[PDB]
Amino acid sequence: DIIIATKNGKVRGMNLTVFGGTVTAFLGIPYAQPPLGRLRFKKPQSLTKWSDIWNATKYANSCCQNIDQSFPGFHGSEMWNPNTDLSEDCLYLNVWIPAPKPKNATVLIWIYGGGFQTGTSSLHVYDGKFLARVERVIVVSMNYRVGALGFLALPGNPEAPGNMGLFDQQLALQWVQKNIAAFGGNPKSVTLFGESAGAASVSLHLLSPGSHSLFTRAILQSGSFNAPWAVTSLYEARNRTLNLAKLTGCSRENETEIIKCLRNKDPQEILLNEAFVVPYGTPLSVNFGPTVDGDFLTDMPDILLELGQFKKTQILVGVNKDEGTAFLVYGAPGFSKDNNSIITRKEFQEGLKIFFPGVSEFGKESILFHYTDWVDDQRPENYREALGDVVGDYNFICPALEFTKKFSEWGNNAFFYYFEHRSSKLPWPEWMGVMHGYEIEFVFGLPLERRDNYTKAEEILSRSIVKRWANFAKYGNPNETQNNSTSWPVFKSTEQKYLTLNTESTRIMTKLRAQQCRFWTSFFPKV
Amino acid sequence: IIIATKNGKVRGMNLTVFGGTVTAFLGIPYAQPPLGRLRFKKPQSLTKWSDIWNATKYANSCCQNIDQSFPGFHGSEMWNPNTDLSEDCLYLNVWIPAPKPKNATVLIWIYGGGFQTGTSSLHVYDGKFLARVERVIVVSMNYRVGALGFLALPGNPEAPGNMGLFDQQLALQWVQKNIAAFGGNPKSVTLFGESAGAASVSLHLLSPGSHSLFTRAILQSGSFNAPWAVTSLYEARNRTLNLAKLTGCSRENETEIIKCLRNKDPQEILLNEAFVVPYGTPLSVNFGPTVDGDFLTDMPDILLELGQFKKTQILVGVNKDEGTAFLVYGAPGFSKDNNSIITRKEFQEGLKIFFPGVSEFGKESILFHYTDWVDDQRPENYREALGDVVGDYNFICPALEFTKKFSEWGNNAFFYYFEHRSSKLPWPEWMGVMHGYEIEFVFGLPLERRDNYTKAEEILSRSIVKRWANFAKYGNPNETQNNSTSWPVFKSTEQKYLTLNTESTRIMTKLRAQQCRFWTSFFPKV
Ligand SMILES: *[C@@H]1O[C@H](CO[C@@H]2O[C@@H](C)[C@@H](O)[C@@H](O)[C@@H]2O)[C@@H](O[C@@H]2O[C@H](CO)[C@@H](O)[C@H](O)[C@H]2NC(C)=O)[C@H](O)[C@H]1NC(C)=O
Ligand SMILES: *[C@@H]1O[C@H](CO[C@H]2O[C@@H](C)[C@@H](O)[C@@H](O)[C@@H]2O)[C@@H](O[C@@H]2O[C@H](CO)[C@@H](O)[C@H](O)[C@H]2NC(C)=O)[C@H](O)[C@H]1NC(C)=O
Ligand SMILES: *[C@@H]1O[C@H](CO[C@H]2O[C@@H](C)[C@@H](O)[C@@H](O)[C@@H]2O)[C@@H](O[C@@H]2O[C@H](CO)[C@@H](O)[C@H](O)[C@H]2NC(C)=O)[C@H](O)[C@H]1NC(C)=O
Ligand SMILES: *[C@@H]1O[C@H](CO[C@H]2O[C@@H](C)[C@@H](O)[C@@H](O)[C@@H]2O)[C@@H](O[C@@H]2O[C@H](CO)[C@@H](O)[C@H](O)[C@H]2NC(C)=O)[C@H](O)[C@H]1NC(C)=O
Ligand SMILES: *[C@@H]1O[C@H](CO[C@H]2O[C@@H](C)[C@@H](O)[C@@H](O)[C@@H]2O)[C@@H](O[C@@H]2O[C@H](CO)[C@@H](O)[C@H](O)[C@H]2NC(C)=O)[C@H](O)[C@H]1NC(C)=O
Ligand SMILES: *[C@@H]1O[C@H](CO)[C@@H](O[C@@H]2O[C@H](CO)[C@@H](O)[C@H](O)[C@H]2NC(C)=O)[C@H](O)[C@H]1NC(C)=O
Ligand SMILES: *[C@@H]1O[C@H](CO)[C@@H](O[C@H]2O[C@H](CO)[C@@H](O)[C@H](O)[C@H]2NC(C)=O)[C@H](O)[C@H]1NC(C)=O
Ligand SMILES: *[C@H]1O[C@H](CO)[C@@H](O[C@@H]2O[C@H](CO)[C@@H](O)[C@H](O)[C@H]2NC(C)=O)[C@H](O)[C@H]1NC(C)=O
Ligand SMILES: *[C@@H]1O[C@H](CO[C@@H]2O[C@@H](C)[C@@H](O)[C@@H](O)[C@@H]2O)[C@@H](O)[C@H](O)[C@H]1NC(C)=O
Ligand SMILES: *[C@@H]1O[C@H](CO)[C@@H](O)[C@H](O)[C@H]1NC(C)=O
Ligand SMILES: *[C@@H]1O[C@H](CO)[C@@H](O)[C@H](O)[C@H]1NC(C)=O
Ligand SMILES: *[C@@H]1O[C@H](CO)[C@@H](O)[C@H](O)[C@H]1NC(C)=O
Ligand SMILES: *[C@@H]1O[C@H](CO)[C@@H](O)[C@H](O)[C@H]1NC(C)=O
Ligand SMILES: *[C@H]1O[C@H](CO)[C@@H](O)[C@H](O)[C@H]1NC(C)=O
Ligand SMILES: *[C@H]1O[C@H](CO)[C@@H](O)[C@H](O)[C@H]1NC(C)=O
Ligand SMILES: [Cl-]
Ligand SMILES: [Cl-]
Ligand SMILES: [Cl-]
Ligand SMILES: [Cl-]
Ligand SMILES: [Cl-]
Repeated sequence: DIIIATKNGKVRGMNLTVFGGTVTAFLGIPYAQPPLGRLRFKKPQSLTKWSDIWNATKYANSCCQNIDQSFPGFHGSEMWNPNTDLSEDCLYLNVWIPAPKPKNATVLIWIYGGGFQTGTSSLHVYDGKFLARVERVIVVSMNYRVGALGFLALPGNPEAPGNMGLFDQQLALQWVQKNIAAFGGNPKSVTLFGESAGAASVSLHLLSPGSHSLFTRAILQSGSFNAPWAVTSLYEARNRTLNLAKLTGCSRENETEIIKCLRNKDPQEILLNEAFVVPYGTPLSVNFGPTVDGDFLTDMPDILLELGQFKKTQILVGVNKDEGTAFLVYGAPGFSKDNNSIITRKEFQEGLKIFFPGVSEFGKESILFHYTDWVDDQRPENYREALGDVVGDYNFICPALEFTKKFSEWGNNAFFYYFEHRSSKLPWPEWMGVMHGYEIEFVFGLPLERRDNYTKAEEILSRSIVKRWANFAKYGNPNETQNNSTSWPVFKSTEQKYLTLNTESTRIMTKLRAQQCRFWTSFFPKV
Repeated sequence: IIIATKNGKVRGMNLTVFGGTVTAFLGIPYAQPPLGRLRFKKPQSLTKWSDIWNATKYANSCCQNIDQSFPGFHGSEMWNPNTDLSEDCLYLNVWIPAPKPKNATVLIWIYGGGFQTGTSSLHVYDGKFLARVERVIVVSMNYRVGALGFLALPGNPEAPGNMGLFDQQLALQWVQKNIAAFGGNPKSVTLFGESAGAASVSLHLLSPGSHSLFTRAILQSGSFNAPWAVTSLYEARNRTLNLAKLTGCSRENETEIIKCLRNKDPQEILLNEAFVVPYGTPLSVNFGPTVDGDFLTDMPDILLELGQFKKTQILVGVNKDEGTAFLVYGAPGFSKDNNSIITRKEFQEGLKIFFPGVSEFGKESILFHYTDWVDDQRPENYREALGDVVGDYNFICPALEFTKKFSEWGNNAFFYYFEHRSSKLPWPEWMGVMHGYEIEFVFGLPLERRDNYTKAEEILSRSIVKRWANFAKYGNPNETQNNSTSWPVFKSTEQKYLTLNTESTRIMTKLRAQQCRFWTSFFPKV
């Protein structure tokens, strides 16, 4: 029998067959009291011992969230939708241990993304069994409250203070500290990693002192807190909370009466009103997300970073080549996943209105000008690809580069990557390229399964990315081998060297899209 | 020796140039003196004189303000007039090879000076070397500048505008009716000029009255589509009424304003021209060409797009550092006597001086486009960016635009880019290859070996002198020497041009295209 004794009771696990070996899996371990009833909108309360044996034998419920039904039956959009039942009772975590049991393994802890409104740790592409089997690490993931139930903010009021989902994550990190040694893990070798809003979450754990003692190193894939979508200002969050009360019939005089009212609404009557709390919303609007709660985050994050008040440790950071294209099919005129999406100069200007609703006409013109210095003005696809780059540069690439730059200047080793490979099984059209979220299966080893119709070069790439990630976790260095391997050099603010990742040639390059990012760092804020 | 003009007889003189002889006629009158009741009117054709005119000395230069910013400094005073000033100034010069030629091509020079200054008798416009070395006839003329040449009340023949342009046209007319008596071919005539003279040349390409008076055109550092080249009818009227206010000539109708301005001492007109525009820059053109309904029937850019101009070959070019000259006449931190290192805040202050009507957003976009440094460390970055802003906007990018549009009508265009800094240049090294300092090479001054030029400068000057004369004679700026690079036509697709310098003359494409894309496709939207 597969049984491990946690400090909240015993828990029973499960054996998995992975590449002629065994991976012991505990799926759905609870880490907090279910945020039901009077605990709705509050920080996670710690758990009390249970008598029996908890059966960590299946994935648990995913936290309440709206679903993406833009393309029913499409694997491209539905692979991100939750694959378990939805419930407010969702604060569970999973653990993958290599077999035979290790004596002191390094732990990788995964924070999924989803714009702080969607996501779940039980998706097929976050399966930690391959990492555990191939690299001998313990892999941990946790479900955390998303949407208004996770990030509703009446700042200073304990009944709904903001950043609950971030505290959800942090309490899972407290569990790993208190419990992972019992499974074979080293609490002193813990690496957080995550993608998109999960990468923004990872970078926020670097700033928050409460998290500092709970992990060793960080990996940020396609996200960081200085992204334009990551953090809501103190009082914009409160004003979206009030608009939600009004939208549900919960506008009261004192705040505790608003929260008391919101607690009697059904989850689905809250979810159906979240989209409306912001007046003109981009396809990248974070309705309810992190805020300066004065508890998890004591100041706006850009200030803490500039003043050097953050955890001093090594970071691995990177972005994909076409981060932006995924968002053009969700509201830009002339874009479909089913045609080649060739657009015109005015269809471009209307695309910019969708993504920059508050920017002036002079500002929207300067953007268009910076992205229209064609190398071949005969190329029809010019405007289709220019708009994807604008969305990609402004929202993901340039902030991640600027975060790495600023972080590197305080004396800790940073590494930057450019993921350039398109999946051979990607369900989306060609014109979208190396999309947001499509390095994850390569990081989690899914191409190592040959039963899965992957190309041999993709297995070699995935095997290489898996080794580099797990080595960065163990040693603070993302090396593959000492010989027959490109040395991945440190990102330094002068040279700004990064490593590209693809099947043809992994190269050391410099100053990724500097001419583009110079626009967003040095001209766009002045507009 | 004496030659018979259709209006009288003129006596010349013999010049010994490089062992040979050049026959010069300096100071032939081509129009009645625009005095008293002819002030502000178009030039009137001249009456015959019975005796002999002695065209043996440079004539009076037209009334104009003098640059006295740097007293005793050759770099500025070499552009000041070197004959006495007077409204009696409509004379011209003629240089002829010796022995007398047969049917020689004529090069007619039109000087610049912002339509405010200039004379044909400057040392750097000496046509004796051009005649000796290439056996061409060289003609230059004086034309009225300032308000005395370009005061405009549109529709009124007492002050119609463009009077200085008609001065030039009447000199071109003189050449058609007299250059044969001298040995020249009236049907082989090439206009060339620099700056305001180049812009003037390009305006003769548009005006129908001038079409039959020349064959080809050379445009050095200037063209009519430059921001400084043409005053709109509105600002021309606002500047004419301001001048009357400043001289006590504010009247109720136009005819009386002109009667009053005709009785003002020339210095009282000259010394008020500076105050007619409130927000001026070092490139301000107080009184210049306008849409007069006569010399220009429409706005020049409209004429250009529509193809209503003289179709012929053109030779067009610019220098590398066109903008520097103007940075020492207003921009803060700049001086001819130090290295003029400036800061980002001082760069923002220079922009305000050259773009006084532009929003802070627009001035920000200029700044941003010119600060993508190749080397972030070099302290000369902002000094080089400002002179590049002034040069690109005012000279380089208009001249490229002109050549593209002109050539698209089936005309052979040739574009050059002058990169040589004169070893004798009196201005500091940071100003580089300044506006106006290719003229010595076009006119053959470095061919005088007793002059402190370098050997390479003599070689370079001979190449340009040859290419220029060949373009006039044949329509192709080829050089006869075997080792010379072949000069291709400028066309809209490939946009090929020829660099000029001592080292090696290359052939390049799309000159400064990245900078000029700002000035054509984004700046008119701020
Ligand atoms: C705070 O937010 C309010 C939002 O009021 C709105 O009402 C909600 C119920 C929801 O329907 C939102 O989409 C609405 O925008 C801002 O209010 C603005 O001014 C009036 C006031 O009600 C509103 O009708 C306008 O639509 C809002 N303006 C815009 C441009 O949408 C308010 O400005 C925000 N800030 C502050 C300080 O209160
Ligand atoms: C050593 O192994 C290489 C594989 O490794 C490459 O891996 C990249 C991540 C990067 O670090 C790079 O510097 C490094 O060279 C083998 O080379 C490959 O060889 C096969 C043929 O067997 C080719 O089909 C592959 O395209 C090629 N991959 C390349 C060049 O990236 C090779 O087995 C071995 N080479 C030597 C010299 O020992
Ligand atoms: C332009 O105006 C001049 C003069 O303007 C005169 O207008 C009058 C109303 C009056 O206020 C007077 O003080 C002012 O000077 C005209 O010349 C004038 O012609 C009239 C004959 O009709 C004479 O009686 C005036 O003495 C004479 N004035 C002068 C100064 O000579 C002129 O005719 C007029 N022309 C046009 C086209 O408007
Ligand atoms: C058209 O001309 C008017 C008249 O302006 C004055 O400017 C002085 C320097 C001087 O030449 C004087 O003789 C002349 O009267 C211009 O008007 C001025 O505009 C500025 C704003 O830029 C105001 O501050 C002034 O008060 C105003 N003056 C007057 C008398 O109204 C006007 O700007 C000009 N327009 C154009 C497009 O050139
Ligand atoms: C070519 O240069 C010589 C002298 O070379 C330079 O020497 C410098 C110290 C300075 O004097 C500078 O002016 C000069 O250019 C010129 O010869 C001298 O010119 C001055 C007047 O400018 C006469 O007074 C001298 O007698 C004369 N000869 C000397 C000093 O030996 C010469 O004029 C010049 N040529 C041209 C065309 O500029
Ligand atoms: C990757 O690089 C690290 C160095 O950053 C290597 O680390 C050492 O690893 C061994 C275990 O094999 C330890 O016993 C040492 O104490 C480590 N030293 C340091 C300074 O980190 C690691 O072995 C390398 N891995 C590969 C596959 O080359
Ligand atoms: C697991 O590895 C850690 C080291 O990461 C071991 O801890 C020791 O070394 C730490 C730093 O290198 C220090 O904290 C201590 O020296 C020590 N840790 C203690 C005393 O808690 C840890 O013992 C290992 N556990 C095993 C091998 O079972
Ligand atoms: C799960 O699989 C593991 C390994 O495949 C089983 O446990 C091991 O079984 C092997 C062979 O029977 C023994 O040599 C090891 O000593 C066992 N390890 C431990 C820790 O017991 C285990 O029986 C399987 N679980 C089941 C069948 O429930
Ligand atoms: C967990 O499941 C228990 C029964 O499952 C089984 O019995 C044990 C002894 C093992 O043999 C296991 O493989 C079987 O599947 C329940 O009795 C128990 O109540 C469950 N736990 C909870 C918390 O409900
Ligand atoms: C130069 O001088 C005389 C002067 O009459 C002129 O006619 C002739 O061209 C020249 N003399 C020669 C060439 O002997
Ligand atoms: C014409 O020029 C000659 C040349 O010296 C001179 O002798 C003669 O007096 C001049 N005639 C005039 C000025 O009438
Ligand atoms: C030269 O002059 C003659 C004189 O009649 C004229 O016919 C001819 O057209 C002119 N041009 C050339 C190129 O000969
Ligand atoms: C250059 O000289 C000018 C005028 O004397 C002065 O205003 C400027 O500050 C000086 N700059 C430098 C760098 O010497
Ligand atoms: C494809 O998407 C929609 C049609 O469903 C349309 O708006 C768009 O123009 C199409 N693209 C084409 C025809 O290129
Ligand atoms: C250039 O001059 C004319 C014009 O084409 C021509 O007769 C001559 O052969 C050309 N010479 C060279 C070297 O191109
Ligand atoms: Cl996602
Ligand atoms: Cl395509
Ligand atoms: Cl000049
Ligand atoms: Cl003007
Ligand atoms: Cl007078």
